[PDB]
Amino acid sequence: DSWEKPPLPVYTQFYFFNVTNPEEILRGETPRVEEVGPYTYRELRNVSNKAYVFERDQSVGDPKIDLIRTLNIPVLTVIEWSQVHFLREIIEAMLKAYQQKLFVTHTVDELLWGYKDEILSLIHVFRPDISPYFGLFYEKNGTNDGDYVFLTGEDFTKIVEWNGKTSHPLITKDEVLYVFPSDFCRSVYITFSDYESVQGLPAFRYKVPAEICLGSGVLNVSICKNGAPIIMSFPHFYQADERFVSAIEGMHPNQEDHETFVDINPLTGIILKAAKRFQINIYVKKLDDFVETGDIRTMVFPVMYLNESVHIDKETASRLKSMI
Amino acid sequence: DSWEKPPLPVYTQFYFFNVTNPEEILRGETPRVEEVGPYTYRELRNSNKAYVFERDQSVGDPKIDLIRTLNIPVLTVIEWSQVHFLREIIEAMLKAYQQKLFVTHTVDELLWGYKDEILSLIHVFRPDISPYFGLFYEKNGTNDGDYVFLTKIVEWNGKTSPLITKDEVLYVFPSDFCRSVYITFSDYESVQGLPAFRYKVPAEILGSGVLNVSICKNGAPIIMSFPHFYQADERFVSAIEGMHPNQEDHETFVDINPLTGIILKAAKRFQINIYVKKLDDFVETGDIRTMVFPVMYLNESVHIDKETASRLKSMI
Ligand SMILES: *[C@@H]1O[C@H](CO)[C@@H](O[C@@H]2O[C@H](CO)[C@@H](O[C@@H]3O[C@H](CO[C@H]4O[C@H](CO[C@H]5O[C@H](CO)[C@@H](O)[C@H](O)[C@@H]5O[C@@H]5O[C@H](COP(=O)(O)O)[C@@H](O)[C@H](O)[C@@H]5O)[C@@H](O)[C@H](O)[C@@H]4O)[C@@H](O)[C@H](O[C@H]4O[C@H](CO)[C@@H](O)[C@H](O)[C@@H]4O)[C@@H]3O)[C@H](O)[C@H]2NC(C)=O)[C@H](O)[C@H]1NC(C)=O
Ligand SMILES: *[C@@H]1O[C@H](CO)[C@@H](O[C@@H]2O[C@H](CO)[C@@H](O[C@@H]3O[C@H](CO[C@H]4O[C@H](CO)[C@@H](O)[C@H](O)[C@@H]4O)[C@@H](O)[C@H](O[C@H]4O[C@H](CO)[C@@H](O)[C@H](O)[C@@H]4O)[C@@H]3O)[C@H](O)[C@H]2NC(C)=O)[C@H](O)[C@H]1NC(C)=O
Ligand SMILES: *[C@@H]1O[C@H](CO)[C@@H](O[C@@H]2O[C@H](CO)[C@@H](O[C@@H]3O[C@H](CO[C@H]4O[C@H](CO)[C@@H](O)[C@H](O)[C@@H]4O)[C@@H](O)[C@H](O[C@H]4O[C@H](CO)[C@@H](O)[C@H](O)[C@@H]4O)[C@@H]3O)[C@H](O)[C@H]2NC(C)=O)[C@H](O)[C@H]1NC(C)=O
Ligand SMILES: *[C@@H]1O[C@H](CO)[C@@H](O[C@@H]2O[C@H](CO)[C@@H](O[C@@H]3O[C@H](CO[C@H]4O[C@H](CO)[C@@H](O)[C@H](O)[C@@H]4O)[C@@H](O)[C@H](O[C@H]4O[C@H](CO)[C@@H](O)[C@H](O)[C@@H]4O)[C@@H]3O)[C@H](O)[C@H]2NC(C)=O)[C@H](O)[C@H]1NC(C)=O
Ligand SMILES: CCCCCCCC/C=C\CCCCCCCC(=O)OC[C@H](COP(=O)(O)OCC[N+](C)(C)C)OC(=O)CCCCCCC/C=C\CCCCCCCC
Ligand SMILES: CCCCCCCC/C=C\CCCCCCCC(=O)OC[C@H](COP(=O)(O)OCC[N+](C)(C)C)OC(=O)CCCCCCC/C=C\CCCCCCCC
Ligand SMILES: *[C@@H]1O[C@H](CO)[C@@H](O[C@@H]2O[C@H](CO)[C@@H](O[C@@H]3O[C@H](CO)[C@@H](O)[C@H](O[C@H]4O[C@H](CO)[C@@H](O)[C@H](O)[C@@H]4O)[C@@H]3O)[C@H](O)[C@H]2NC(C)=O)[C@H](O)[C@H]1NC(C)=O
Ligand SMILES: *[C@@H]1O[C@H](CO)[C@@H](O[C@@H]2O[C@H](CO)[C@@H](O[C@@H]3O[C@H](CO)[C@@H](O)[C@H](O[C@H]4O[C@H](CO)[C@@H](O)[C@H](O)[C@@H]4O)[C@@H]3O)[C@H](O)[C@H]2NC(C)=O)[C@H](O)[C@H]1NC(C)=O
Ligand SMILES: *[C@@H]1O[C@H](CO)[C@@H](O[C@@H]2O[C@H](CO)[C@@H](O)[C@H](O)[C@H]2NC(C)=O)[C@H](O)[C@H]1NC(C)=O
Ligand SMILES: *[C@@H]1O[C@H](CO)[C@@H](O[C@@H]2O[C@H](CO)[C@@H](O)[C@H](O)[C@H]2NC(C)=O)[C@H](O)[C@H]1NC(C)=O
Ligand SMILES: CC(C)CCC[C@@H](C)[C@H]1CC[C@H]2[C@@H]3CC=C4C[C@@H](O)CC[C@]4(C)[C@H]3CC[C@]12C
Ligand SMILES: CC(C)CCC[C@@H](C)[C@H]1CC[C@H]2[C@@H]3CC=C4C[C@@H](O)CC[C@]4(C)[C@H]3CC[C@]12C
Repeated sequence: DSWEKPPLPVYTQFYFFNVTNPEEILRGETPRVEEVGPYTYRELRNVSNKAYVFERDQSVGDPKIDLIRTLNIPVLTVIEWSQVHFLREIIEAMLKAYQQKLFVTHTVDELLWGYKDEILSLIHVFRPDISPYFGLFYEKNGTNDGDYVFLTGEDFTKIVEWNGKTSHPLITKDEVLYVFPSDFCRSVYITFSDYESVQGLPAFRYKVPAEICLGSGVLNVSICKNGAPIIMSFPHFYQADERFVSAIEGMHPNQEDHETFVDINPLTGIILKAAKRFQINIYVKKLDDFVETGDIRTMVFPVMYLNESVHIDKETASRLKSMI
Repeated sequence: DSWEKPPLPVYTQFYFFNVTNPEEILRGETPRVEEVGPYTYRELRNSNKAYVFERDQSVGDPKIDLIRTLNIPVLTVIEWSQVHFLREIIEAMLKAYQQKLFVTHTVDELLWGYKDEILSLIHVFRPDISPYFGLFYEKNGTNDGDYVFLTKIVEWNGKTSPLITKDEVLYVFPSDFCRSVYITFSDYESVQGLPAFRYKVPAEILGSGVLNVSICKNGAPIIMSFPHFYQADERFVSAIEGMHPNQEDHETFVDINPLTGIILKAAKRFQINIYVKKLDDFVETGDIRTMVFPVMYLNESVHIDKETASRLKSMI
């Protein structure tokens, strides 16, 4: 019966890359992908937990019907496990007993929130700690998720958002912002881009700088993701080596749609407007046994990208300025 | 009100290596250890194990007796820092809260659990990470137990009431199913009158005779060995003063009745070690030598009694 509406409306939109030529990929050709999206989810805040409410009117189609053909992330994870000698004996045996495919078709809702994987369910009979369920956002609905932004510079360390924060120092263009995810695995630092105004209020625009085998502009986030072969990128390999783009037909990056930014009011430390824009990729290579990978090229294969956005409205901006 | 006595009495005895020269180790000298034990625990069952302490069959009280050995939680988190898992947080709190590489705790604290300062801190950020550490933490009362295969099954956590030949090999799984070990026929034995086959871990299984198990242990730097580096490279022994291996006390064996497949008598004898090396980013380590440092070894033993043996022979 709980879950309230946040002070500023936050929305996460998912965009999936549908694999149009799977048999052609296995025979060594360049992948051809087709971007399907958005699948708009409105955030809700009740500690502080968030819930995702689907908005069909603001989405491309129904995620409970719409199918996406992409890579089988569970088998590549359990293969990676096999290699580092974690459950090799079992994993090998069931991958031999139950032939799995590299390319798999599922509903958007199945990829996003969860599906029961054949091989994982088998592993679970032995290891009850290993979930049979897989999803890019599995069990993330209703949990105390939320990034952490910190201020730096010289000595100065101001916290702007600890899971979530709204309504002192001289914040300057010289200060850097350190951002951690819910899980604190790795950090990303965003530096001052320029001075902006947001619904009249002054703001400093922060952007991920150019300063951040394999190739530039991608982040191997494998340790944070239970050994799953996951690479991080900006949507469409924006700000990443040209090689990454040319590798996958369907990628067309541009700054206006694929950049990450966050406009913060200095005085208050309030985020007035922002866009969390990142892409999940899978590092795919040709492999000796179990799959069925064929003569696949070694590449950073895109699965899906998202946009987590917020924008202060005309009213709440003039109500915030009224509280001064 | 539950927990019954197993059909054959099983006992786990713990033996700890007490570090006599910690400051000397940090300055680069050879470690000097002193073996403290046994701490005898009688196993209880009702598929789930339960360890009951036997003071009368032990060296001292584990709730009083202290052991000075390595801070496994700091060594683990340092290893996480390196593989770039929570580098930023781990580094920051190791800087804010100066930790020692050598730490003193009660036997019961090392065995069943203690709250670690750094893990408690990490738990504030990562609720999925336990603040509690113990070599056997949360293992009391759980459905633990090995699996022994021939393709007939002798075990499956535990088994009693299979025609084995000297040619057959036995495959063993540890329940966590991480890795396997195979035991081959050593010789012919008699156990309480019953014929048996003595099965031993062969010579066929960093340096030889040690097993790296970091993946099975949440990235914690853990090496497995036989007690006192028995059947392992001499270099391993010479590295640590205090190690004196011998077959009679440190070998692992298992006497199986050829007809029924029943284990009549056996010794599960293994040692937990930590791979410790000197690191420049962690002042904690000093100028420590790169070595496979022993923490503790155990003996999980079973032996059929005069009565149950003559009751088993009666069923023939
Ligand atoms: C028991 O078993 C365990 C577990 O099974 C064994 O664990 C091993 O523990 C070590 C701990 O030090 C760990 O190594 C560390 O991790 C990285 C791997 O280093 C090795 O591999 C390097 C090859 O990768 C590089 O290759 C190209 C250059 O030739 C190029 O593509 C890259 O530079 C690439 O480096 C990468 O860097 C990224 C970080 O960037 P992003 O995430 O994209 O932002 C890493 O994520 C990625 O993993 C990769 O390494 C090779 O060059 C190197 O020489 C090693 O052979 C290194 O980053 C670490 O580097 C550090 O090495 C020194 C010593 O540790 C440090 O003092 C120094 O500061 C430096 O930073 C480091 O080597 C193993 O990965 C880990 N293995 C597993 C399976 O987890 C353990 O060894 C066993 N113990 C015993 C007792 O035997
Ligand atoms: C992402 O890319 C993937 C891969 O191309 C797309 O997935 C395909 O999506 C279509 C629907 O758009 C799926 O097609 C459906 O197949 C069903 C199963 O086939 C049966 O029927 C044939 C005979 O016709 C038998 O030979 C076969 O064995 C099965 O018994 C059909 O039931 C569906 O039929 C209906 O089609 C349309 C609606 O799509 C109706 O108008 C018709 O009247 C008819 O009732 C349908 O053809 C197909 O299965 C998917 N492929 C895979 C690999 O699963 C994604 O849709 C695409 N997503 C986006 C949004 O681009
Ligand atoms: C969350 O993040 C995503 C960013 O990835 C946003 O979605 C994008 O939204 C922008 C607008 O907010 C869209 O941009 C506009 O696209 C129009 C059509 O583009 C399609 O068609 C062209 C061919 O005609 C293709 O080349 C292209 O690939 C698209 O498929 C354009 O007509 C628009 O042009 C107008 O604006 C520009 C501004 O730079 C002017 O210069 C022009 O003159 C013109 O007036 C514009 O480019 C974008 O297409 C959306 N992408 C996706 C994938 O959905 C979300 O909106 C963002 N934020 C929120 C809150 O939702
Ligand atoms: C679980 O596993 C451990 C093995 O680590 C067992 O504990 C050992 O038990 C054996 C006996 O079962 C002990 O061996 C005996 O030790 C006596 C004293 O040894 C100490 O002192 C000598 C010097 O006097 C040192 O060299 C040595 O390192 C010890 O510190 C000896 O007097 C015994 O000798 C007798 O038996 C041998 C058998 O080979 C005969 O040849 C001799 O003639 C003589 O009669 C014997 O060696 C051993 O010390 C114990 N070790 C520890 C660390 O406790 C558990 O018993 C085992 N099983 C069960 C079910 O618990
Ligand atoms: C060799 C070592 C092996 C170790 C094995 C140990 C046991 C493993 C058990 C199960 C896993 C099996 C399947 C493998 C899963 C692979 C990981 C995965 O799935 O990778 C996909 C996504 C990608 O991440 P991303 O791009 O979204 O994030 C970006 C975040 N950055 C910044 C860190 C990059 O990972 C996600 O999203 C995560 C989705 C799952 C989240 C679960 C936790 C939910 C939150 C709180 C706890 C409560 C849950 C329990 C139930 C409570 C109610 C009863
Ligand atoms: C880079 C990747 C990082 C991933 C991080 C993921 C989250 C990690 C979370 C917490 C761990 C933090 C502390 C680090 C612990 C290091 C591991 C450890 O501690 O290493 C010590 C001992 C050594 O093992 P060993 O020599 O004895 O075995 C020999 C077995 N071989 C044959 C496989 C070699 O490890 C043991 O013993 C294990 C002791 C703990 C056992 C807990 C499970 C108990 C059983 C069943 C589940 C029920 C528990 C929950 C409560 C239920 C009631 C409410
Ligand atoms: C992204 O980061 C991940 C994790 O940080 C990183 O993972 C590395 O993957 C390889 C997978 O093969 C691991 O290397 C193996 O380690 C085991 C255990 O020690 C060995 O048995 C393996 O040996 C075989 O395979 C080798 C393949 O090169 C052969 O050379 C060898 O002869 C054997 O046949 C192998 O050495 C490696 O340990 C992990 N690292 C970690 C930290 O887990 C991955 O490389 C990064 N991905 C990208 C896209 O850069
Ligand atoms: C393993 O090695 C460690 C490290 O050497 C060793 O720990 C030490 O144990 C002694 C006790 O044996 C501890 O000393 C005690 O310290 C407290 C606190 O100050 C005092 O109250 C005690 O005083 C009594 O000391 C004698 C008895 O020990 C009495 O005769 C006397 O009258 C005093 O009342 C006592 O000094 C010491 O704290 C630890 N060291 C560390 C680092 O904690 C451990 O006991 C060894 N274990 C075995 C079984 O070998
Ligand atoms: C995420 O969790 C929220 C909260 O549980 C879900 O939203 C509610 O779901 C119930 C299901 O009975 C329905 O009444 C409504 O659809 C939602 N209620 C409100 C008040 O919004 C949400 O659907 C979950 N998201 C996903 C993807 O499963
Ligand atoms: C392991 O668990 C068992 C079972 O809970 C413990 O043994 C019992 O503990 C209760 C505690 O109130 C006492 O009645 C007795 O000491 C035990 N009862 C029986 C019937 O044996 C055991 O102590 C635990 N071991 C450790 C090391 O904590
Ligand atoms: C892995 C790399 C390439 C991605 C970089 C992380 C970027 C996209 C993150 C780090 C911190 C993030 C911000 C942190 C806080 C919030 C408040 C929330 O209510 C909406 C999203 C918003 C406004 C985020 C927008 C995007 C942001 C700036
Ligand atoms: C890590 C390596 C070096 C250790 C090798 C594993 C050895 C020690 C294992 C494999 C199978 C095991 C046996 C399997 C079954 C039982 C029955 C149980 O009621 C007591 C322990 C006992 C009798 C085990 C003793 C030790 C044993 C022989």
